[PDB]
Amino acid sequence: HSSLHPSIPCPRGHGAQKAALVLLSACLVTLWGLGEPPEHTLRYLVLHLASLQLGLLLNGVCSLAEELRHIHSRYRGSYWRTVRACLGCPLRRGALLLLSIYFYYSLPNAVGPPFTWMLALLGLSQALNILLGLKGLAPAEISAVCEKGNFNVAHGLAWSYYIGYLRLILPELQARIRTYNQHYGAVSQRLYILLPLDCGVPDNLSMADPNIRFLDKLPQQTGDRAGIKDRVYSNSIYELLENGQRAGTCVLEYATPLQTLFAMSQYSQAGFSREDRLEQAKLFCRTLEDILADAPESQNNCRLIAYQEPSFSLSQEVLRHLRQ
Amino acid sequence: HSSLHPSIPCPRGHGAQKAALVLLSACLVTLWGLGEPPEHTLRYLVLHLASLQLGLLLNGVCSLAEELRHIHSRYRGSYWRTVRACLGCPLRRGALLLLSIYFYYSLPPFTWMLALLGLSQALNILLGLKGLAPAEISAVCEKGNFNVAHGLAWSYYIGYLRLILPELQARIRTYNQHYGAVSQRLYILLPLDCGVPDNLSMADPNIRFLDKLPQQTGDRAGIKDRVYSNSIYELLENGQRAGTCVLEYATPLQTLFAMSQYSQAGFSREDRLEQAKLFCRTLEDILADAPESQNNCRLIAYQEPSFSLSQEVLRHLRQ
Amino acid sequence: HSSLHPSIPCPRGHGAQKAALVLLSACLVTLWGLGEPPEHTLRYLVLHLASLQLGLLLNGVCSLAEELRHIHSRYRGSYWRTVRACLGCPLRRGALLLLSIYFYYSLPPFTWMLALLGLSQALNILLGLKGLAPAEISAVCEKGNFNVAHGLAWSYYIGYLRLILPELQARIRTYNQHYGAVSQRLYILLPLDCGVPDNLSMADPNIRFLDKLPQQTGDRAGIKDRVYSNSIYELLENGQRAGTCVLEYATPLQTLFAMSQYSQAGFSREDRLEQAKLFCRTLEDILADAPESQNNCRLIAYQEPSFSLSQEVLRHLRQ
Amino acid sequence: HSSLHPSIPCPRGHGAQKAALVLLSACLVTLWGLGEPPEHTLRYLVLHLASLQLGLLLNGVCSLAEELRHIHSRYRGSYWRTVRACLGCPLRRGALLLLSIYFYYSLPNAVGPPFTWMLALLGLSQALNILLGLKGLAPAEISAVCEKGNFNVAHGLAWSYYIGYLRLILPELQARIRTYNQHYGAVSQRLYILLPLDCGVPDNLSMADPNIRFLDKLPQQTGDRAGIKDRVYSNSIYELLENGQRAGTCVLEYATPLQTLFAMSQYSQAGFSREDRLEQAKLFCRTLEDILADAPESQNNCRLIAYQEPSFSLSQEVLRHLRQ
Ligand SMILES: Nc1nc(=O)c2ncn([C@@H]3O[C@@H]4COP(=O)(O)O[C@H]5[C@@H](O)[C@H](n6cnc7c(N)ncnc76)O[C@@H]5COP(=O)(O)O[C@@H]3[C@@H]4O)c2[nH]1
Ligand SMILES: Nc1nc(=O)c2ncn([C@@H]3O[C@@H]4COP(=O)(O)O[C@H]5[C@@H](O)[C@H](n6cnc7c(N)ncnc76)O[C@@H]5COP(=O)(O)O[C@@H]3[C@@H]4O)c2[nH]1
Ligand SMILES: CC1(C)C(=O)N(Cc2c(F)cccc2Cl)c2cc(C(=O)NCc3c(F)cc(F)cc3F)ccc21
Ligand SMILES: CC1(C)C(=O)N(Cc2c(F)cccc2Cl)c2cc(C(=O)NCc3c(F)cc(F)cc3F)ccc21
Repeated sequence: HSSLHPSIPCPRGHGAQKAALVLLSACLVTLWGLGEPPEHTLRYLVLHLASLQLGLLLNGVCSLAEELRHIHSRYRGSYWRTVRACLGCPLRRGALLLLSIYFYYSLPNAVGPPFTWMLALLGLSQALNILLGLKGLAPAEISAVCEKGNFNVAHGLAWSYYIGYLRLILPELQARIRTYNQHYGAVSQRLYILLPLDCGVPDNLSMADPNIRFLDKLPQQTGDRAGIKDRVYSNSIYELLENGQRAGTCVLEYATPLQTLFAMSQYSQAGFSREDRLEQAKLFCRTLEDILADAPESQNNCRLIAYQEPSFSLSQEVLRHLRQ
Repeated sequence: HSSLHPSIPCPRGHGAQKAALVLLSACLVTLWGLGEPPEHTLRYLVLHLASLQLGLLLNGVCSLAEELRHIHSRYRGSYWRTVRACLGCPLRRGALLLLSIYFYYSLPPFTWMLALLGLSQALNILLGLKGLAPAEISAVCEKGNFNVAHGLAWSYYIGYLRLILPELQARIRTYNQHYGAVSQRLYILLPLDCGVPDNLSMADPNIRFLDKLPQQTGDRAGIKDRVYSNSIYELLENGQRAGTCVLEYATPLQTLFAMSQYSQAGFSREDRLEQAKLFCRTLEDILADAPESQNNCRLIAYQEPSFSLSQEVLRHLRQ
Repeated sequence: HSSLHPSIPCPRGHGAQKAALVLLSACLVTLWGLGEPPEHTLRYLVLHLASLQLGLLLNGVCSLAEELRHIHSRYRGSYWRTVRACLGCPLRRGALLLLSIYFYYSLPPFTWMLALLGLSQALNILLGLKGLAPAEISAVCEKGNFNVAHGLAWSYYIGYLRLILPELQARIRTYNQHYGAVSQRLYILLPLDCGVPDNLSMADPNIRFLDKLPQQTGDRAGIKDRVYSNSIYELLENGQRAGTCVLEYATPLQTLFAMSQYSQAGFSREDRLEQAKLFCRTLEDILADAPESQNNCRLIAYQEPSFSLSQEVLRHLRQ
Repeated sequence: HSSLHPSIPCPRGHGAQKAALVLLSACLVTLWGLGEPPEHTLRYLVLHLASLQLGLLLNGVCSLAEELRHIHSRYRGSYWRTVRACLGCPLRRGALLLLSIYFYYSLPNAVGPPFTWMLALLGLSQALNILLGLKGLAPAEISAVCEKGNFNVAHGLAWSYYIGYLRLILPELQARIRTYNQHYGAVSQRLYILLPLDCGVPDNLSMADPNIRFLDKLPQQTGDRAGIKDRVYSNSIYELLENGQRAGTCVLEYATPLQTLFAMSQYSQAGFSREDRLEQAKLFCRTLEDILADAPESQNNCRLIAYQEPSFSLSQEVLRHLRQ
């Protein structure tokens, strides 16, 4: 399960396969109840699968017509890769196509046209589906494909955040805090990152909640990156107020990628909607949590805070997590 | 068409529509040639569409059985939103379902056919007969912007370029007055191989550090005194300083390479290259439409086949 | 049974044979109960075996068509070796093939049956119907030692332990005479989580460096003056030095973790844990049978559930 | 292809699938030629596949009988994981089993016993195969599975060599060579590793070939590893002799994992044969080449030498590679 926030979706499971198994069992029971020639059941099932395979072949050919224009750039200028991407596994698909053709051209069929007439009708139906866009994928299927294939912006944002910022500072954060304390308050030993699922992320944190105010600045860290010599990473130690008293101080910061998502939502070229913004923010939080859990650099040296504004007091949540 | 590099794919067009039109024309021609009664053809076609619609309904039912668990988390506890996301539009889908059922029952067993169709759909779901080809996945991702490079490019624009391009001219003027005439453009390298070495000098001995710029300071994401820096490098030729300009390596390419190396990312090298190309293309587009950019930044893209980065940078510098 | 840790799998036994015996007994019982003529049962069984043999022959033929390309590289250009590696034993396999063909032709079409069997075998090869379950793969790998942990464990024994254990007593005696009474055993930590932090102190604040040992020198693999070192750490308890011993982290565990992180390795976390357990088990076995080891090394294995490494090490130290 | 040595096997391709496709086409052509009731072809094909699926079920049950003893340790003490590992994808396999049972119990069959009698005979055959070991995997299939699944010792040895030795020294090798040259011969700028496929690997390199003799020693490198503080990595600069003249000098070393493989071959508990030694050595060379090709640390800073003794002069090969 997920511990950051009850509103964070867990990874999709295998409920669809369970429902499919139940449906198959029910269909088999129904066919048994009907008590008609069983051979016909298998024959027509095979014919239907063959028709679907031929339709997939036609759709793949139509898609390949477009994909060929991009052979040189996208597909390394090789026709074999183009065919593989348009039709999948060439050999498996070819074997299935040959079986479908043979069975349909050979097996007697009472429901369905002969081979040539059936092929014409199938091509007609596939062309109509392509032209009218009648063949579309539901949002749930698209989301499942994206998550399974990791085709979501949040994945890239989280990996960028881990590889560009955390992976560098986190090992040296203990040393920097030690130096700051030895030279001078009694700050915590972990980095606290706030993850507003609403992606508000005000630039001036004190504006978000008066109870949090700036205290001091950690020593800067310098490192060479992307040709930019002496690139500087800096933190900011804040002080948390309870009834006007300094309850605790921590190295606190927000997640810039949430600002990026919010800005993308504001713009129009991005094609980014607010609902997509929320979904990608939740996915970003989940992915970052997983990466830090599996990461070696972060060994109880960083903590993440996730909250959703509904009455609301950021300072109270931060203090609650600190006192643990 | 993109002028950055010939190896940059262009946005997908409508060749599929043209192929569909050709297929439809040929299909109508052959249907005319066969000479069978039109009524039988219409019956067969409408029944085929009805069967497809019922299969889609069953697939949506299974997806609903799956998504009811995450109703609260992802769909905000609203059943109607879940149904919409699973089966599509409830209204149109239900109307098509009723029409399909009526046509199936009216036109000439019945229950056995429905059971067989459900069994076939279940087999498709379980064994994955009706998978999605990589081309279709790529088209869907590009159309819906369900890519990785899109987010990285917009992060780069909104975190770095949008916050230093306006002040880059002022910084360069300050450096020039304080002092080696550097150009007034930011040159960003876009290696499609996603190498991105930590130092230009190692990448090309013909390039070396010249001097930094006045660091820019700004508050960002609860971090005080966030500092953006740069590094004027000197471009050489035959040992003589040919020119100087601000040089950059697109860090998101570093991120893509690191994701490729790591197993937990689920990122392959082919995906790395494709997403790098997509990042370059979308960055070019956004900068072309950017208001902040007023021809104060130049995008340089190159691929290692031998290559001389200094020569390419100088060539872009002369123009 | 392995005494290192309860979470260490024991070598696979012969439960499959017992299950097969029970199944055979039940099958004979039901065959007796059915009462059908024995001759028909024999015919059916022998024809089934013949069909299986022909399927294996066809699979071997396809594998031969595949391996003829690598005949020169892997099989030294010998066709007979390739055939043996593909179809198994040519002599026995050919004899069984002839027997199967004769029985198929003699006992009561014929060519159609052979074509159908070939088609079924081709479908199995293409769509992968007859895949190998993970348990069978693991059993084959363990029986044939086609594992990763085996090589790492033997490398550790043959590169480090076999070259320092004989001289460890001398090194410890030299350190003691030069000077904090360190024990005369090498304590190797075996974290099944494959963490292996670079420093013990970070792993456990209750452990800190005490002193090095006299470096051992030897020539290895064309490298002169290869140096093996150690580091006596001090074990604490309530702030007082409870004991001292030479402490080690099994580097092969570091290698397994790194392989898990990297994508190019094709290594998953479950495989990482299983191979770590296998490495610990095989290391225990080889040391138990090692001539060089004369109870001068102790293997400590632990798993993080809270855990106090210092307490576990001290517990193993008292005994 | 492979460039280290023509005797290095390339990764296995998809020739088996091509042969299977050809076989399927030939079988379909034969069935067409026979011209008997096509329905029977499909019916008996389905029956045969169902029988195979039931046999796989029985074999998986027999294997599970043993695997259950290891549930707590190997399989995290969960029965579901045990069943998954014994039978594969539980839902897919269950659906196939249900289809097989239904079709066999329903479809009329002229060749083959009724459902119960057939099940008895199938269990008998599977039990006989298990008891007698008649069901075995050919060496080629085992090698393909191992390479595809990366279940070979050479994989681990190569990854250990890269992660423990190369990944550390290679970035600092240029600096060490620069310091050695500035303080004092004109050594090369790359590390040369020798990979004897025969795994001879003499400890004293000068013994291998007189023309190679020791010259000097590079500065030592120190780093903390596995709790061993100040662990030392050292190299050895040699001088290559042509006609008694110092043709060239290089930072040369052998691959210790080849020594490990040779020693494992010598022992008996290892269960390691000489042919397996050769195969794993070649696989180690190939894997290390791939890793270094994809590795960022090695940027034309290391070179590998592969040779096979058949007349033979190591110095000549090393010089030939150096002068490139
Ligand atoms: N709080 C905070 N303090 C920092 O010093 C810092 N440096 C990076 N980050 C954030 O971690 C992630 C890793 O950065 P990346 O290298 O991938 O690309 C960066 C980088 O290419 C560029 N950039 C941002 N800050 C600098 C900088 N100081 N110097 C050069 N380039 C910079 O613009 C991209 C995106 O910046 P942000 O989207 O605002 O947040 C980044 C980023 O999300 C920081 N976050
Ligand atoms: N030529 C050479 N010079 C070195 O300094 C060196 N250090 C390692 N290696 C080789 O690279 C690989 C990486 O070593 P790993 O850490 O995985 O396990 C090592 C390590 O756990 C241990 N070991 C070997 N040398 C030392 C050492 N000097 N200190 C501590 N442990 C050592 O024994 C294991 C295998 O040693 P080798 O099988 O002889 O060759 C190694 C290894 O194949 C070296 N090779
Ligand atoms: C599962 C079952 C029994 C079923 O419900 N249908 C729906 C259906 C029709 F689609 C067509 C007529 C009746 C029914 Cl009832 C079906 C179809 C076939 C088949 O052979 N389809 C080829 C095919 C067509 F039939 C028409 C077409 F325009 C193109 C095309 F390619 C096999 C089994 C079934
Ligand atoms: C491809 C084709 C036509 C074929 O060549 N055989 C070989 C064969 C026999 F195996 C058995 C008899 C004749 C032939 Cl000819 C076959 C078998 C079946 C079948 O139903 N097998 C179940 C089954 C058995 F038959 C016997 C048994 F001991 C156990 C068992 F589980 C279906 C199709 C075929």
